[PDB]
Amino acid sequence: SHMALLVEKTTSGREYKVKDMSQADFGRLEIELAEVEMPGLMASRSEFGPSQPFKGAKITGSLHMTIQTAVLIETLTALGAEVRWCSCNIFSTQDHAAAAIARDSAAVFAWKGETLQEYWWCTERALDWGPGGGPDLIVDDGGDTTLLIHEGVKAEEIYEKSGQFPDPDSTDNAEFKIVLSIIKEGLKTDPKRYHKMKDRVVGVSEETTTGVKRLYQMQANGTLLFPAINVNDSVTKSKFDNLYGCRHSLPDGLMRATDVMIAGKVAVVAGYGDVGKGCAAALKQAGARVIVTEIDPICALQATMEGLQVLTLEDVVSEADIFVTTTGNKDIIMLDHMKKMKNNAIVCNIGHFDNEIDMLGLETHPGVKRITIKPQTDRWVFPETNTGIIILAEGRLMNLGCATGHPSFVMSCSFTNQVIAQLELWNEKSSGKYEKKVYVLPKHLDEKVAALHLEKLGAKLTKLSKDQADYISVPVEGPYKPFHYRY
Amino acid sequence: GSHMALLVEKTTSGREYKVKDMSQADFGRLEIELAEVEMPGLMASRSEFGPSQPFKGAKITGSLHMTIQTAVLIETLTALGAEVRWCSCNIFSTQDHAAAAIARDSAAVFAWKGETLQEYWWCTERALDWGPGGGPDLIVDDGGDTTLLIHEGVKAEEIYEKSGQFPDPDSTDNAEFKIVLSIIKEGLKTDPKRYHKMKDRVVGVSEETTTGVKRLYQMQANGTLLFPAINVNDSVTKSKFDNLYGCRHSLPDGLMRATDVMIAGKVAVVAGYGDVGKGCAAALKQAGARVIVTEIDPICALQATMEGLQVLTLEDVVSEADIFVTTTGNKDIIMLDHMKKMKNNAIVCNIGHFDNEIDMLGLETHPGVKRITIKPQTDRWVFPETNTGIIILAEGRLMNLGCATGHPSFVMSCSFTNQVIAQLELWNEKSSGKYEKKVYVLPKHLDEKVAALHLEKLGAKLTKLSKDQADYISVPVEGPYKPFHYRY
Amino acid sequence: GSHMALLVEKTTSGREYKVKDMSQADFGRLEIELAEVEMPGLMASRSEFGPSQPFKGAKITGSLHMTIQTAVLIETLTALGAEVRWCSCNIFSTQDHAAAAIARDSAAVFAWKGETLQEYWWCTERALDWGPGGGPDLIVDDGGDTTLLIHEGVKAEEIYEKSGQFPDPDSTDNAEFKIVLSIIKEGLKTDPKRYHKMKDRVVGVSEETTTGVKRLYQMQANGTLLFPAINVNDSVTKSKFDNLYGCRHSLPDGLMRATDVMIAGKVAVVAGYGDVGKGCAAALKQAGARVIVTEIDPICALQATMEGLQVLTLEDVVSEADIFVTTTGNKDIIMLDHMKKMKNNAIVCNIGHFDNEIDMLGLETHPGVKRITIKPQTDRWVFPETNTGIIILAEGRLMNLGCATGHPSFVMSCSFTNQVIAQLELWNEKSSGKYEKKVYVLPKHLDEKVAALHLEKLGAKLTKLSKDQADYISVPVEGPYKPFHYRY
Amino acid sequence: SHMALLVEKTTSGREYKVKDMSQADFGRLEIELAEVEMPGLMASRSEFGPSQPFKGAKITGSLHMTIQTAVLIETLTALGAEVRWCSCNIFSTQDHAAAAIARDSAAVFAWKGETLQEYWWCTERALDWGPGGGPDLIVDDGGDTTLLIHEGVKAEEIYEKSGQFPDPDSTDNAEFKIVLSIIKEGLKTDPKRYHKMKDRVVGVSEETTTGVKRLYQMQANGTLLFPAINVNDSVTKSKFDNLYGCRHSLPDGLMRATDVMIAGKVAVVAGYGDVGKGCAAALKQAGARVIVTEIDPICALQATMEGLQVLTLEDVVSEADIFVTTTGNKDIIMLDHMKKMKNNAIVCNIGHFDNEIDMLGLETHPGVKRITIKPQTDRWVFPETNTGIIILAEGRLMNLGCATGHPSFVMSCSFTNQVIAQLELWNEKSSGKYEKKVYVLPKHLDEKVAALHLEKLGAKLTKLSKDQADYISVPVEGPYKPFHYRY
Ligand SMILES: NC(=O)c1ccc[n+]([C@@H]2O[C@H](COP(=O)([O-])OP(=O)(O)OC[C@H]3O[C@@H](n4cnc5c(N)ncnc54)[C@H](O)[C@@H]3O)[C@@H](O)[C@H]2O)c1
Ligand SMILES: NC(=O)c1ccc[n+]([C@@H]2O[C@H](COP(=O)([O-])OP(=O)(O)OC[C@H]3O[C@@H](n4cnc5c(N)ncnc54)[C@H](O)[C@@H]3O)[C@@H](O)[C@H]2O)c1
Ligand code: NA
Ligand code: NA
Ligand code: NA
Ligand code: NA
Repeated sequence: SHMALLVEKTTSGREYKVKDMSQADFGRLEIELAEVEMPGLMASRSEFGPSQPFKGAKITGSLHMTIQTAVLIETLTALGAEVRWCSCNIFSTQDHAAAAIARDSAAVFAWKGETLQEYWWCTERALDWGPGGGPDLIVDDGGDTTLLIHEGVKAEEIYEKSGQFPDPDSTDNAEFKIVLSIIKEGLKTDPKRYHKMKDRVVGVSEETTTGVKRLYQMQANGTLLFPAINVNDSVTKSKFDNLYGCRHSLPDGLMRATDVMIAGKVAVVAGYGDVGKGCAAALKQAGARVIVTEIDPICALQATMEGLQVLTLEDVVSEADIFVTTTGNKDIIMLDHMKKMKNNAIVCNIGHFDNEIDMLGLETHPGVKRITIKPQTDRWVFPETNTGIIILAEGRLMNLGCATGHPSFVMSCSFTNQVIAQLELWNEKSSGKYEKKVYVLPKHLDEKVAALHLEKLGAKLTKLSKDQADYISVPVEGPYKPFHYRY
Repeated sequence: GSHMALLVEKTTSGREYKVKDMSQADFGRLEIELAEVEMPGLMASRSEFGPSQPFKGAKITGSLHMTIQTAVLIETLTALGAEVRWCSCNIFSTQDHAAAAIARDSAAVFAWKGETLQEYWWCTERALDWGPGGGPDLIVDDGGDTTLLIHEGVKAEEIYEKSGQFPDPDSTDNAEFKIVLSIIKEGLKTDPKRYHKMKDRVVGVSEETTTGVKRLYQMQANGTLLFPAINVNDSVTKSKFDNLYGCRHSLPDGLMRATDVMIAGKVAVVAGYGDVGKGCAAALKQAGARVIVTEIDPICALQATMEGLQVLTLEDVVSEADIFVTTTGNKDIIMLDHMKKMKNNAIVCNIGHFDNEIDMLGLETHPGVKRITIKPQTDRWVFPETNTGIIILAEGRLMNLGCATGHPSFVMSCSFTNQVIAQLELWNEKSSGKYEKKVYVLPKHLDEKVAALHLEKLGAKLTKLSKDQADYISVPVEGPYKPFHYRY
Repeated sequence: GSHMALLVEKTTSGREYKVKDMSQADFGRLEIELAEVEMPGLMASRSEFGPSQPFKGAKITGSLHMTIQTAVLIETLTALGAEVRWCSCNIFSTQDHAAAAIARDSAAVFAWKGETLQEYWWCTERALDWGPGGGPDLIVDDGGDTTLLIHEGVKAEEIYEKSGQFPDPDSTDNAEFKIVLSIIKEGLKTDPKRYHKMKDRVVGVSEETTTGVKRLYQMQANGTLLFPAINVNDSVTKSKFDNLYGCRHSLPDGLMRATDVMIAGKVAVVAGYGDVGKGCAAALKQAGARVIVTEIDPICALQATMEGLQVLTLEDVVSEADIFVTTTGNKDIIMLDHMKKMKNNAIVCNIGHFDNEIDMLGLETHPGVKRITIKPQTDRWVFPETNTGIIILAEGRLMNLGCATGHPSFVMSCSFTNQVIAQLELWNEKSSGKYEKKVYVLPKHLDEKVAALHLEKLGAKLTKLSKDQADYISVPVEGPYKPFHYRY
Repeated sequence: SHMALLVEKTTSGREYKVKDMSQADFGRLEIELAEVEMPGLMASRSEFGPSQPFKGAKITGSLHMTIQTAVLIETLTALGAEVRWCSCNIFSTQDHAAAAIARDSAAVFAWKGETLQEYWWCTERALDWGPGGGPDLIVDDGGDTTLLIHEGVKAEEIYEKSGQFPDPDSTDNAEFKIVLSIIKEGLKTDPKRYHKMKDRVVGVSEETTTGVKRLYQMQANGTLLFPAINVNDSVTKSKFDNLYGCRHSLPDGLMRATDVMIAGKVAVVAGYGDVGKGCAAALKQAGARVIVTEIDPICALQATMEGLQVLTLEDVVSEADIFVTTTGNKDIIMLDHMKKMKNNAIVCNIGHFDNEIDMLGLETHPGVKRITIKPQTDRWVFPETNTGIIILAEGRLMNLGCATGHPSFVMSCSFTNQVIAQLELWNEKSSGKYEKKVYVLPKHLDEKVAALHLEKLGAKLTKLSKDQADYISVPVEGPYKPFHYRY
């Protein structure tokens, strides 16, 4: 890397670190377009702008630094917030979005193609509100910022007693060694950094399935330090972004990274949850023959109902042309599988982290060679066979890494939920309404998010008469469905 | 009694029935034997539970539509030891050959295709009336009419106990409810504590469908619900399969049998976009129609638009569309005023509930209108103003069951394995604590079991989590695999 | 003659017929009246050409399947002045109510659902035999059996003229051809120059389907074709609509009526991927089956793969698949050897041609096999080796027409407006030059007219080229719009 | 432009002009991938390599200078040809493909973002075989090289008699003024350039519908100077490339250029021929509600059968979000239409030239303003309304201009037909088999193209028995369909 890990500042004194500030004008042009595609965000600015509900608030966000996220940030700032941000993936930043935000609106520490050390430095920077303290609020995607704070508190409690430091030797996970080393270094400067932080944090709102999994784990073990709102599981997030967003951005990533024809191919989708449903839909609708793997018999049965074959990976590894992992689990596509794939099979992950595909096993395979075709398209050649596979985005989120992730309209659904969650936490900061638990937004607000997006599309809703509303036992104004309704 | 009185017949062994034609039993058996192969969950239930006879001594009254699929369910209950009496929950949904085979071989059945409402309610009363040994212990219901009769019967019996007063159909202007009050009145002459006994003995009801479950929550909210209920509809393996994929199959089947109309190239309106509407819209669009959805729920409307469907109000499209399908579970969707604007030979049907999604009452009384029956369950109503018609299917009642055969066996095996599980759970807790006078759903592990029992038939090969992987996603190797509030 | 002799009946006015049940005429009329609305091309043909009576004096024999759709075609021919006699070209395809309404109201008809082959050929002979005034002038054929009878009849008459020898069914081992030779033999006793007269007078034949057109080219190549032929199948508005979208409709309809099987979740094999196979595969995949295609043509195979369908040989999939559909127009696609490998209750059907895509002969003679009829046109053949069955639809004959109602009216209006146009063209050139003893297709401007006549019904609004735009793409404003070899 | 219109030369003396030669290594990496996706081309190299059928031949091609075309060029050269090339569109060149070819294989005059003067200069250069003469063979796409030769001959015949030059004032078409001026300049150096050329040209093979239209016009008016093979109308070209290729590359162009969500939108496809069918399929399968316009009642009826609404443009102009022209005709989307479109409606052309969309009217609208978002995405703002539209690739082919055009696999079908057509013309150069008319390849070769692509996809063909072949009256080895079969 040529990056020097020293913050820069705007003329006004606001910190940042981005690839290229000269891209700000281009960022602004695309943000202007995105705004039109994001009516829920823009409506939120109109509704809440006058009252400046986030005046005086300090918000840290660790969410992919895209054009979409720029619109979200500029909604928080339109509402009065001061904001610091980082990306939650080393390849997901759109550098022009980051530049525009750094120039005009918020402190940003993000660039496309970070190293893992840089990633974690940016995370620290986004949390670093200086001696006065902060953040008041956190917007998280995947849970890494939340993780750092919780791990930090734990380390601080040990250090305070015995003077023991985290030891990277205690983990075999190369990235978690980084984390432990950063926590150690922080103890050596301020051994109560995270204590002070957690005592000020009003809450976190979490974007994605994997992050929410991490939250429920912390709830269950009594370690969660502050309230959390699960944004993922709003209906208007999970059943839109995860599904329709990947239906858009999976083929976009494939096409940009490889230009491969999807029609006529065999594609394997590991998992058939919301993401796998959307990926399988895209591949099928592009003319691929899609094979699904699953552990959940209900999801497997759904896939069969949709005309998809359900097999185990071992039955199709030498046949398939394209492999997509969507599971949120580890150890889906191992080195042993990769070695059996046809020459130039495309292997990618749209789920989580770097461990759905066995990138560790690949990189450490004796005699393997990596040929970079272009950024985020790598061909790995095996010495036994002298054939190769194509790995996208080093096994990290392929849609954001190889293309631009989901489009604005669907991200407006997700991010209107984020605004609503942040407003709820902040408005209730002094009320005691929320405990140190995980909450979801109520149905009437989930419905409001949908309703805010109808006019853009020309969708005309019918109004119940009072008689009709009574007949199905709902209010005229909703909510319209029972608590456990699945849509 | 009356020349035209409805009277039960009896098999050689004395078991009561009333069906269209007992000579259709052999045909019924032939199609049941095919259905069994298509219903692995039910057959697996027979293999697993048959030897232990878990329903020994239990009496079950059911009202699931008297189809070939229901026949396999009935014969699973009897394989498990139950004694069964049955009726259909719709006047047009019985498959007469299914009813005959069951009547001959397995259970008392009071059902035929083309009942009147008077006949319908008589059949329901008969399915309930077990004679001096009492019963039922268990109820399987679809839409809640059996449950309603019991609750209304208790109320009438209370009044009778206090004052000796009988119900009086003159007290209501609801044509159907007049029939119900009449049934109860005449029933007090034979056994004025029928329903009180029943509600001391009934263990619970398991309810098939969305509208029936609405009715159960209304009774729970008002404190009138008399016994526990399991909401089978809201198992994932019911709602997300039957309501969705079932209708995807049976909607076009009903249209094609009733009318033979080409769906391709048409404009079709689907009112509602819940599970049934989603499946109907899918079928229509799959077949080459251009589908327009109406909705009241902004989430469902946004879903439709994501799927490439136009969302409008009915008024916007009523003069243009060729096919109209109501899926709402609500009233007053397609009114006479709408019908008067429709083109010649627009097809109008209901796959949701009852007879009131389409304004059949308003149609009946429209001045100068003429109903011309094309064939059973296809009727062309001619508007005098224009000398044009609309084609109403199944008199505005469930078109899939009324004009075709309803859902296919495989998906009904999913629904009905949930029914068997529900029945077993209610009975196995007959003397327990676990179920109060409230509505319950089956637990996720059993929902997953239902799906798992259907995979082999389709050749679907499931992956097994390693222990390490199961821990990584915080689930047990054996499931359940998803959080409580997962939506699939 | 024989106790069981087939004898014609006569209407009050003396017109001959033989149908299942004349009492079904009113029902037939009701459904014809609905079909008319769905068949704008035919109704427009009546409006345009009715007053000029272009078929005055013409006698037309037809064999298009005797459906409600065909009824609208017949009544278009009669509206234009023709006298008509008709039979069905399949033993299972007649809709008896359609046949009765036509027999009552419009034309001599010899057709019922469930004919024997002996009855089939008798009906064909009757549709041809006009009595002393002679006829037909024109033939409408589907599959070529009527055309074949005439050609075989001429040959027999030649032999008879030369030597007085009659055909002898002993001369052939082909069971069906024995029947044909018998018909001709007995026909020489009544009119030994029937077919010679016919082939001096017949103006031409218009042929509906791919296999019939194959037969016509074989006769043209060998120099035996006796009169002009118009290949209606290969109008774009026939092949690319009926064969494709028609089957997309009528394949699933046949499956659902015959078996009620859930298509979703199954594996379905479609043998062939021409127009019919494309439409069948589309329906199956639309319905949620996983479709595997077999093909001999690499172009068609590549098309299937582009559409996300697996292409394999039958042998690769015979033990796994749930549904098999032959679409080829070829012989010996699904042999007994294949059938013996199929799973219990695999469904096996033919939508292509004749009775020889599936090896029904081999099935019949398989040692120990047992045919169990479930209901008409659904038969379960039980293999003794495994005590498992296969479900054969319509005895291996066209399953869509045999198990359901064939294509719907709208798409048949496209096909049948081409038939009317073909008939008009042959007749209007009755004394001309234009048509020799060869196969012709209709010109593109008429193909376009057929489509144009169907747009209004669907609300499709066509753009008009400016003069400048028409010149830019080198077409006339009024069309034709595409080059001769355009494939659509 | 910063381009200097002077040829460069390789070390070996071969001429070229490309954007950036340093991109050759990257070009080569992607060509290596494409080869695997192009089995028909690679099989052609294996079959015909030994015999070197194009040894001694000089081939000019004017076909989009993509990675796909690079594989085609390198098949011609593997077979012995010496090659000169240009792109047939100002935005379709992939600069890394051009560089690799310029370095390794053939003279290339092509770059992404040419001006029209540069485009025509490159065309001249690709035809310029120096004093020895050439080309022997032409590969054309859209007919511009063919046009230049025919117009040139005509001008030469006039000039030879009266000394009259072409006069650009005789056309109001800005681009045809360029052409006439280049012909005039050429008369002033060699007044028999095109005569000599045409007397040596063995034939042309033409890629696309519009080009074939131009050929049939020249046939019909007796002006066609040499044999032509219509490659477009091979079944394995028209019903694959035009259909499935656009089903891939239309959404790719939209997504790269705009990142707009297609799902939930209304999209208008003008035309429903092969290209419009493929575009409508893509849009529908992505979740857009597609409205088709058509002049051909058969095509309109097909669209209705597929569940698409057929209307005139005027009925939907203010509703639709995305407009795609596929017609090969002019004056589809006029200025008057554009002025009625909603803010940020996307307008693009995947058919031909620059006149499906009224780019002239737009550019000359008083007070209009153009804002370039990024190359090939332009927002035009109207003064009456102060709202804008988004024009892709300046109204030129959007798939090639905004993305990378069709993928390799389908282009292997098209380009195997091109190889076969060139081999036919060249092998028959001295035989008199071909007249000055337009031919199509025979069915057995069309079938061979398909068959060459089956193994890649795992498609297993059934073999007819002799009895079966007889039954349907075809040979065991084909061809399998009648002459007029439409597939
Ligand atoms: N890249 C993006 O833009 C994007 C969008 C949304 C969510 N996500 C991420 O995608 C992942 C999936 O999210 P989701 O909402 O679909 O979750 P989900 O829980 O709905 O679906 C995951 C599915 O994977 C299955 N599965 C688990 N282990 C498996 C294994 N070993 N083999 C096969 N199947 C297995 C599960 O049964 C489940 O159905 C999460 O990591 C989430 O954070 C990414
Ligand atoms: N960009 C690409 O990669 C690509 C791929 C193949 C072909 N092409 C080009 O695409 C264009 C279309 O090719 P095609 O093969 O589909 O041609 P086609 O002739 O099959 O289809 C064009 C259609 O446009 C219709 N049409 C003509 N004028 C119209 C008007 N005013 N309004 C509406 N419809 C109108 C015609 O009726 C016709 O059906 C041609 O210019 C061709 O060269 C481009
Ligand atoms: Na994006
Ligand atoms: Na059914
Ligand atoms: Na029909
Ligand atoms: Na490309």
